[PDB]
Amino acid sequence: GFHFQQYIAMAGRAINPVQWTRAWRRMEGKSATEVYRDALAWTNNQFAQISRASQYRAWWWQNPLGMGLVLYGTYKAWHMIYMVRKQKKTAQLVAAAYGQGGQWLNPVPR
Amino acid sequence: KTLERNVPMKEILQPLWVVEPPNFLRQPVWK
Amino acid sequence: PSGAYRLPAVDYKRQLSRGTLVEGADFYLPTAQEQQRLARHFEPYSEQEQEERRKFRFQSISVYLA
Ligand SMILES: CCCCCCCCCCCCCCCCCC(=O)OC[C@H](COP(=O)([O-])OCC(O)COP(=O)([O-])OC[C@@H](COC(=O)CCCCCCCCCCCCCCCCC)OC(=O)CCCCCCCCCCCCCCCCC)OC(=O)CCCCCCCCCCCCCCCCC
Ligand SMILES: CCCCCCCCCCCCCCCCCC(=O)OC[C@H](COP(=O)([O-])OCC(O)COP(=O)([O-])OC[C@@H](COC(=O)CCCCCCCCCCCCCCCCC)OC(=O)CCCCCCCCCCCCCCCCC)OC(=O)CCCCCCCCCCCCCCCCC
Repeated sequence: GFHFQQYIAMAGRAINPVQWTRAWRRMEGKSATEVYRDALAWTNNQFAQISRASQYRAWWWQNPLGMGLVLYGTYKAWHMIYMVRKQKKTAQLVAAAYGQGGQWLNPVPR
Repeated sequence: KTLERNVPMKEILQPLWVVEPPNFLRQPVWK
Repeated sequence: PSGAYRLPAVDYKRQLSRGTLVEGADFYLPTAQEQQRLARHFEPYSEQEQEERRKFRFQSISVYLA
């Protein structure tokens, strides 16, 4: 893993509406195949930078588990930011519709 | 003559393809 | 029975006594073009075959995704 700060900056630019007009102008004379190939090439460049530079270089986060800890932290961040938020919303939904625990209720006795 | 063009690094260092893995058999999956 | 529809094989013990048994090649190579590849040494694959093989250096994550 690397360039997390650059990734945050990329997301900020993407959410900026001025950049939406800039992308609208850049999309003139452009194809979906070209866009897809560009994105795939970017991702490959990132992973190739990792595969090459891990052989000789160590980041500030280097640890006896290597990049495994960074990838676990990425996963945990994603989980807590997205999935637990969705769980909160689903909890409030179920509690308003059936009551707390309403989705695990037993069938009506016959 | 002097160099003035801004030379990018993609014209020099080409990255390997690692996103999709290699096929040492050189045959498709259905085959 | 007549013997026309008999079993089309001989037991492995009798083959072993005959000196006939072969054990190998769980796999096979159907075509002679494919059989003689490792013996040709100069054209294991024709040129057309070579360029056709060059299209499958990597798996297609795009096709997988689609
Ligand atoms: C709250 C933490 C828990 C999070 C929520 C719970 C989730 C748990 C799961 C954890 C999974 C973690 C994810 C791992 C994936 C890998 C991420 C990674 O390694 O790269 C991170 C990434 C660095 O990416 P990079 O590719 O390595 O680039 C490095 C640069 O070149 C720069 O080069 P450099 O050499 O100059 O510096 C390298 C690096 C060096 O980093 C370090 O070595 C650590 C710093 C000091 C040593 C001790 C660290 C722990 C205690 C002090 C720090 C407290 C914050 C905890 C930070 C967690 C990471 C240690 O510097 C930093 O990255 C800065 C990190 C510290 C940010 C401090 C912000 C202060 C505001 C928060 C208030 C104070 C804390 C409140 C109490 C919170 C208690 C939980 O750091 C960033 O977040 C980028 C910041 C960009 C500025 C954004 C605007 C300012 C906002 C600041 C907040 C930033 C977001 C994080 C929130 C933390 C504060 C709330
Ligand atoms: C919900 C599933 C529903 C079905 C049940 C599932 C049953 C199958 C299970 C398979 C499980 C395998 C595991 C996944 C494989 C991963 C690796 C891989 O596929 O390598 C890349 C590989 C790419 O191949 P490549 O080696 O790069 O070759 C590219 C060549 O350049 C391309 O050029 P070309 O010359 O080869 O030909 C171009 C083109 C077309 O071919 C041509 O050359 C032109 C001729 C095409 C015309 C005919 C089209 C074929 C038939 C019609 C198909 C569509 C509609 C049928 C409508 C019926 C009639 C109206 O090629 C193809 O269309 C490829 C054929 C795709 C067939 C799938 C591959 C065979 C796998 C064997 C599966 C076993 C099924 C049993 C067979 C049935 C009983 C005998 O991916 C695939 O192509 C296969 C797609 C995989 C299917 C998706 C299933 C999902 C997998 C889930 C895994 C994740 C698990 C956890 C889920 C939870 C996630 C959070």
